[PDB]
Amino acid sequence: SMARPVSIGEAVGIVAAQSIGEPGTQLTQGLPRVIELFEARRPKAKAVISEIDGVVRIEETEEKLSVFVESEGFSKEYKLPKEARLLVKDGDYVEAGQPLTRGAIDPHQLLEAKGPEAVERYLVEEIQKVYRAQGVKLHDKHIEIVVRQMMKYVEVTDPGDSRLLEGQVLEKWDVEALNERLIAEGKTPVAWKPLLMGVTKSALSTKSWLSAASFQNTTHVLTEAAIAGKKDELIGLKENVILGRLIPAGTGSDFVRFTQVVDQKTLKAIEEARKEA
Amino acid sequence: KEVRKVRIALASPEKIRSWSYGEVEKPETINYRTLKPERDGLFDERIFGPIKDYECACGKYKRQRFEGKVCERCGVEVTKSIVRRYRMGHIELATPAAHIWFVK
Amino acid sequence: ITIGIDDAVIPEEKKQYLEEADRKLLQIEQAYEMGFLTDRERYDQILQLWTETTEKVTQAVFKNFEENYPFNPLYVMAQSGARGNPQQIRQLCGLRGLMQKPSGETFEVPVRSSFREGLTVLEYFISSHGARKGGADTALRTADSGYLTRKLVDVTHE
Amino acid sequence: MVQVDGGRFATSDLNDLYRRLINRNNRLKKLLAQGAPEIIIRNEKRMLQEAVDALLDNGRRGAPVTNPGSDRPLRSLTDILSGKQGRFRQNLLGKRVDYSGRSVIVVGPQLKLHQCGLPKRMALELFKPFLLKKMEEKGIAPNVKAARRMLERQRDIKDEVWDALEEVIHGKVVLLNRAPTLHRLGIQAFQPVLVEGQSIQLHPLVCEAFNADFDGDQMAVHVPLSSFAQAEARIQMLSAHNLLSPASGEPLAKPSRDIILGL
Amino acid sequence: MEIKRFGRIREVIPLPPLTEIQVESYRRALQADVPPEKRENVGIQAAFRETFPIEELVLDFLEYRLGEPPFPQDECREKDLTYQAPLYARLQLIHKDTGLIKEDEVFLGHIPLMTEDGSFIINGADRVIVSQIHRSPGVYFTPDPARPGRYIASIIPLPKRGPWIDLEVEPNGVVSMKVNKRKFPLVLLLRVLGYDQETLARELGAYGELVQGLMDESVFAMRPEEALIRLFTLLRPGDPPKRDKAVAYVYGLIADPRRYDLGEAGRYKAEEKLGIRLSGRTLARFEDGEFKDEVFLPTLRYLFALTAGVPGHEVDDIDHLGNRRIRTVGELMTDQFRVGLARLARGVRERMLMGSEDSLTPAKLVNSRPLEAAIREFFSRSQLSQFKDETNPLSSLRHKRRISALGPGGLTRERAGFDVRDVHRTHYGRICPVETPEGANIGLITSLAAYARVDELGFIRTPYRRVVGGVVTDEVVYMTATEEDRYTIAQANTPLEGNRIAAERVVARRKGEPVIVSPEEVEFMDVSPKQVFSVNTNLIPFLEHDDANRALMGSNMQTQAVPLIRAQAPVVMTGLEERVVRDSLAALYAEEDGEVAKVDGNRIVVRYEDGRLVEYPLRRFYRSNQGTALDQRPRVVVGQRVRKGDLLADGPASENGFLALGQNVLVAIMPFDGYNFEDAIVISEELLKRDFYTSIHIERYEIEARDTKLGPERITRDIPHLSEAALRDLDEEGVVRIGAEVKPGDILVGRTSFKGESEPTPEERLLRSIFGEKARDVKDTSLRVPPGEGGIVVRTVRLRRGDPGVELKPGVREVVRVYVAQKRKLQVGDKLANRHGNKGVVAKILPVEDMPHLPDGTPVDVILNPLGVPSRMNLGQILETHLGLAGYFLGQRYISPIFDGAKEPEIKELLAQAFEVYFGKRKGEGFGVDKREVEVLRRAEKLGLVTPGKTPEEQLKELFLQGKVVLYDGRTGEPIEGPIVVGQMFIMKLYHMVEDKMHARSTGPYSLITQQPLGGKAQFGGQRFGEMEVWALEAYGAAHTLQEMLTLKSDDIEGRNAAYEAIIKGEDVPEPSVPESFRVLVKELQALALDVQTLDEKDNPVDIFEGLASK
Amino acid sequence: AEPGIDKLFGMVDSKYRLTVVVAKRAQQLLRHGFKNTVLEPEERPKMQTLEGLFDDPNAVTWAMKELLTGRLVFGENLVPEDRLQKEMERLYPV
Ligand SMILES: [Mg+2]
Ligand SMILES: [Zn+2]
Repeated sequence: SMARPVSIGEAVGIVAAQSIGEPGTQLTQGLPRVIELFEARRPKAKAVISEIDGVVRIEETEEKLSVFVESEGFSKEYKLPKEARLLVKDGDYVEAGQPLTRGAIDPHQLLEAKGPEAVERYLVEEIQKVYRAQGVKLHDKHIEIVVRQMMKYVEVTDPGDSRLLEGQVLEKWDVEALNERLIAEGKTPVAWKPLLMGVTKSALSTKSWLSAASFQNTTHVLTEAAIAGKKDELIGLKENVILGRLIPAGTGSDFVRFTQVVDQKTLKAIEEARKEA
Repeated sequence: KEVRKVRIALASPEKIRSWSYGEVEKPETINYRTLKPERDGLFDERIFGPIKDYECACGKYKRQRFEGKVCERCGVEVTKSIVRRYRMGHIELATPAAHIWFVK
Repeated sequence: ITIGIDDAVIPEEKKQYLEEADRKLLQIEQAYEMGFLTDRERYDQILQLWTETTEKVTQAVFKNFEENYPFNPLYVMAQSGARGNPQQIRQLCGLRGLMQKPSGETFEVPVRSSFREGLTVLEYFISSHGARKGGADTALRTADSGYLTRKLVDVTHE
Repeated sequence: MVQVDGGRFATSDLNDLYRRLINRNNRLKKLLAQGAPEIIIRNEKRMLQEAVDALLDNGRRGAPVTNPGSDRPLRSLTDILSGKQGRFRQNLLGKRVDYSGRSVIVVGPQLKLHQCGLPKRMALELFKPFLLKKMEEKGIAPNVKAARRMLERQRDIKDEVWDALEEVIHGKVVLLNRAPTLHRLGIQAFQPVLVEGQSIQLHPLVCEAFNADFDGDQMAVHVPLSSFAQAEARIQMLSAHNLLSPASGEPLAKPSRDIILGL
Repeated sequence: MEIKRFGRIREVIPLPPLTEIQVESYRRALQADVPPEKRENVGIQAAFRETFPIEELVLDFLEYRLGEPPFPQDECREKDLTYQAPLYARLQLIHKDTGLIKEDEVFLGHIPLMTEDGSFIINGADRVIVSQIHRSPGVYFTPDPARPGRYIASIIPLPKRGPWIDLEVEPNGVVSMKVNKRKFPLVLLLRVLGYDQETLARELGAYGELVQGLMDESVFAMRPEEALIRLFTLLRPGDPPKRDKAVAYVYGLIADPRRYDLGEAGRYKAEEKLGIRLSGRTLARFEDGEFKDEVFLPTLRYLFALTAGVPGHEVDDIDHLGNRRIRTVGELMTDQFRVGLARLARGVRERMLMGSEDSLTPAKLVNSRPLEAAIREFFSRSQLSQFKDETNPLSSLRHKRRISALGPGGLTRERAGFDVRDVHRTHYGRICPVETPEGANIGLITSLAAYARVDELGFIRTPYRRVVGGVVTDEVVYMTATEEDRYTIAQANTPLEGNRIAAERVVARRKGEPVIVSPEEVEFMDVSPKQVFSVNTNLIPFLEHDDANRALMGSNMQTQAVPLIRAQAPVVMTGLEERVVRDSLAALYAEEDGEVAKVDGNRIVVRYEDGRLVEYPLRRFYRSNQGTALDQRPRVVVGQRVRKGDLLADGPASENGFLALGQNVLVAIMPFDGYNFEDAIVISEELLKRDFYTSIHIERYEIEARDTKLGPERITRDIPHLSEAALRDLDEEGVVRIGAEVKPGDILVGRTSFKGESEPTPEERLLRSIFGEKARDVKDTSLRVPPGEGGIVVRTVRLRRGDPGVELKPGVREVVRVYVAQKRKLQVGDKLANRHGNKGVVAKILPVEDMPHLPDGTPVDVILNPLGVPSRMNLGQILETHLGLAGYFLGQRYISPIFDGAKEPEIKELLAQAFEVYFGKRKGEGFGVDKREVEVLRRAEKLGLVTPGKTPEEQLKELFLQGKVVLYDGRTGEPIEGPIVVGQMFIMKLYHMVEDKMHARSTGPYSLITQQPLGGKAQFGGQRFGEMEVWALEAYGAAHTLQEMLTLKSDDIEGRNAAYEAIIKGEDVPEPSVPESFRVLVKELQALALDVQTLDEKDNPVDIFEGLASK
Repeated sequence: AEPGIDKLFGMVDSKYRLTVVVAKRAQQLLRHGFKNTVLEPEERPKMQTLEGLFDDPNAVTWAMKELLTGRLVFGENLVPEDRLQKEMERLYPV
């Protein structure tokens, strides 16, 4: 909206959510498919992709369609029903992540196969496919923002030398900071696994107890407020609104919250009165 | 100054009594005939301060000239009445009870 | 810029295209009489035929407007992009096309007329289905859209 | 617990909860003071835990206790905090507001882009305190009270008060708004110009940005108060400085139906 | 004047009584006329038959009778009561043993009575009941969703008369009964109803694949009563399974006609479906203690025959109109009455077990409270009991003929799908496909079609002519959808040569499908195209050139019209504009022939041919439900004969028996200086000069005076600190005198209130003691005008406690109600429409000389944007405009019926004659062509509009036949650069205006609870501020605006007080420190035994209260 | 549009810094009632009435004009604000 490098301290995420949800009132697969891709749940036409590279060796019995992805030493076999409209042929060497039949992809399979990055690229591609199919122009930037927010949470596989526990969930930043401190503390770093979770769960599992307390399931998350014994940091916006505080954005950003102004002449007089002492 | 972090934690009965200006005893809020808040009740002004500014309920001072001194003839001191907003009492139980949230 | 009823000009190729559609429908039913095809593919070919003739008469309307009346206000509104799609201009001059059932299956008989030539009662009773569907879809759509925006801004709020 | 005009007391149920707790508590103090048989001691402690439960949350265990002669349950502390009408959700997200107004809209073609029309009644009823201060700052009324009770009568509206009103709005800015606001252009800033009638005039080139048309759509109008809020409005939220979509960067103040038609 | 007609279709039947559904249903439900021995088993009579006797010493029922209202209808609505009659019942408490027959005539409360027109008067409010559609009872078959080759057999009784019945196929081959969300076998019930392996294999042996799958002999081991104990353990686990308890229980659920009933219509549908004939309307027959057969084995055979693919066995669509039935008002009050009777039945069953068994009058055996409370609750707070709308006569008519699916026993807004909103294949001629509200209520709320009648069974019947050979008859039979489903009905537009059909290959619906048929197989024919749509939709002329969307909006918008004080009938009508005025029960018509005797503005005396001298009073200046003037202007003069049915007096929104909603205004279609942009409409000052679009609205106010324990309230001419200069309009008792105008805030009723005891501020008390205005024992409770309103007081009403037939809530001494009217003209910012849905708000009134004008100097009055047309596909307004042009230049009105009306060449003929009578006339005074029209003519022939080479006169003729004439802008004199279309159009004025919309607030009152500013535009407050607006503000990041929005302009106290103080001090408003919401949240959290530690960045515990209320 | 707004964006790198600059400057000019300006009489924001021409009462116009001149040094931590306030009150009282 200004055709220029963005000013420091602007709140991207609210603009992002508004720009995403604005033309959703002009959608007739449509809005449930959009919700599905935001929920990352179990799809309907659950296609099967490759997981280990190798050639495709189809096997067509009249009642069963099987396929064999065949590496130098790994023949992984998949068994498909007859209605599965394929994407490949026999004698085709395909990559992991690449799908075999038509239909959408569950994202957890792609998380297993190709890590988080192709997951993010696939989600961006799907949402842009829907929105360009309906004829609505939208920069991918906001979708990138929210999907980066979606992949934030990580799982503690094994704690190692840490104070924390296994199977524990946290932010990627915290495990990264504590791991680089651990290798700066002579102790072993923690092993963490990247963990895709749904959008409502992504808002649910946050550390800022005020925002999630106010948010929803307010009874038991208020019992979580009773649980807490923690401190808050007032990083987001919702907590500053609910406490009525000056929000930390725009004019309220701490980069510009204390910018002095003065004239020339009386500034010079004050500085001269300073330097004479 | 200014606030930067907010820490939520448990309670403790000593700090409960630290916040409590006193004790509440009567099951009456205010009157119905006279509409007066009764003494040592829920709306008792000698706990939670007066309703109007710089006045005691006996009538010793009606002016800004004094501040904070407790007029003994009613029990309310001389102040701004908005300390009604920020003031708690307590009730000492005869037997301890469970904050039911940790139960429920 | 005014609108007259004579501005909705009907090109004469409409009925000739309809004659070709009539004799092709005749031939399709004749091939069904010998059992030379199923009724399924008959339905499919009929949908195909009506769709192709619909596109043809839309092209005929637009080249007629560009030929004879370039300052006709309806075609001016169309090319300017201020108001109007080509399909609305076809419904005002050519034929409405085909509508479908509440099951979504398309009727095997199209609306032969525009709005300018009037409609038979049955055609109005047909097109009411799609009109009701569109209104119901919008009235369903609004609140769920606001709901989506709510969840999104709740998760990205920082 | 306050007195309504009908004699009733608009009363929080917490007062009733505190009363029942104080009653049962001092009763059991008196009961232990004498050395009662233990059965009623156990029953009274049972009622004590029940009462303090109801105070913390009427509506967890068993029947949520009501008043005698009422089916409706009470409102506990959890009912105060949580819920759609609680503190956390409600009392900071979604409220009412002073210094506001509501009307219907109508096109005004002759305006510039950063202007909007205000009915004289509405601008009178909105900028009242500034008008009071300026009327005292002129020789029209000595204090605020004379100016107040001389604006009390609509016969007294001379022409000088209109001159003061058009003085005090010089460079002031108001906010236009239409429910429901999808994106951030749903609220705009505008400089006001006084007009006649009982309707808010509007520039054409912004109505499609509002996704608003003149089929009878209503409108809300607010006014910032602090000079900080004035600058916050006049730099960012002014319509003349907002031309491109934050969505994808296209001119939302593009021309429209009749304009494109004429060109 | 000339009233031309059109159309080539002559109908054979007229329209029925339009409101006959409501009044006919209730009049059937009452039977208040008939002697009691002929009261058939229906409604109140049927309910009294079924719920009696009481069985516990036995009391049974003889008959009932209806009393009389103590007050007439206008008196009842004056005193704000319920128009009702008491109901009395002749009763015989008969002990079987001692033969004591205590006979009495008990009193059983009141029953609300219908008005003449079909409304109800409840507490003075005008209400109405809307019919409720639902699924019909009986038996149905649906495809099983889980097992695709299988089906589910459903049996559904009357609503609230027991649960449904699900016959299901288990995965093995046995079939099972699912009742009360529970599965259990079916051979169990066969054994209970006496069906061994013998009978099952003997009759159902054709398909043993599920009958031997059904076979099991362990149930044939146990007898029906042991099977009954077994199923009592099954369906009621954790219960003592006595045989007597089991017999009584499953009799009460299966063979009880008192708590269970299959629908009589559902019984008829089952009898038609299975071909069998039922004895009763229950599931079993309680005989010999056991039960005997009703309909178990034909349904099982149908289920297996459909399972085996036998022809003549078909699943049934639940949304098909042969399977859904309507419930009128009479069924609803019958069922509510049945609920109240069952309540009093169990009440007296309680009461029968107490008391001395001899000294019992039956009057002292029954209460009347629960039944009267049931009926009163149903008429007051139920969902179907709508507050009846009376904006115009047509709106009341449409609200009378509404049809819902919502309410009790229906559907909720969450669980609403799409097919419930969809138009079925068989709505043709039974439900209007286009008349419905939009929004969330779309597809559910609707109205009846025009020629549609309802049977006693609840099925919509529809008229059709028979066709015999190639001859259509003149009789006509009503049918349902089911009887329509076995024929081939041609359309009504098909040409006829006498009764011989003129066409060759007809279009027809076979099973609702379009098909080209020979004339021989035509069995039936539609009556008229008017049988398709509703009465609102049948008003819109040229419906065959408008999209369904704008037709929907126009058909709904006609209800929101407002009656005008100089109203007009439209110049283009559809013929139906008199039957609606006749059956609306608004205007006044002559019953008998005779002569007009006395004409006055309040009453009409007529000498009849009988010689009975009859005077009708005239309801004059009547306030509507929504503040609309209603009156009956007279229409005749003394010394003038009448006929049976002539118009005597003009009702509201009517003219000479024709419907009159808007005005016929000249209008051209062109964009004008941006004022037409996005649907805004421009007018001239000529309309306001000749009082066009002017309305009258009566606003009613109210004030109660009651008894206060702090000293009761009194109403007088004196209140603390009132100048008499602000009081010169009251009477001596206190109310204003009739005739005075009033501005906002001025006193209507001066009411005292005896003061309590509290504290005023010392400075203003010092002001009162220094100025010279002391206080009294009382304080003010005066009724003043809410702001923005105002006008003339017309009528006052002063009720009191101590008057005959006044019934008030306790405490009230007296109440005052004041009627204030105002005459609203047309200003900027009001909302107009015409019949094709092209609506919009008016934008800019202009002086008349700016407006364009015809060559004769006649100016146009309304301007319309053209660009709202082609994205809407509503072309009918253009044909309306052409016809209105012809009718303007010839002075004549026209009738074009729906789908059979004036096409193009007839309009071309009429425009040719109109061009003659215009241009030859203006030529007749020696005024030829102008230069300006010559220039625009040759510019027009550069656009292919007229063929060139002609004289200007013939080209002008061609343009007039096109419906475009030249024009001259009044602002600048030169012609417009193209020919413009222009003609007359019928244009209404909508109900809502800015007066109950526009309000604004600086400061003022606050919440007595939450310290917020007030809410609602009636109560002076400010706007709702939704959270999406907060999101927009954060997207701009204007932070201080948000913080001052959350406290300073809202429920903060000290901040807003300091802000107002600084503004009247004239500086910048400062910034608050600790948040008010922050502080109260901290104290709420500390109330929850939870310490909250407000920190700085360096863990120093910062106080936010400054030690104010902390030790 | 406010005049020179593109050149005003040319001055400060961040628009929010510009906003808080003009807000604080307007607050100063209101608290010392326009006698502590940097402008000239011809640089004063005029306002045309039926009586004539007068100085504008809206401080924000003055602040934008002053920032368009270039006599206002701004930034962060040029001086502690308290001594600025004391010597501003001392040099420029009411
Ligand atoms: Mg609208
Ligand atoms: Zn007291």
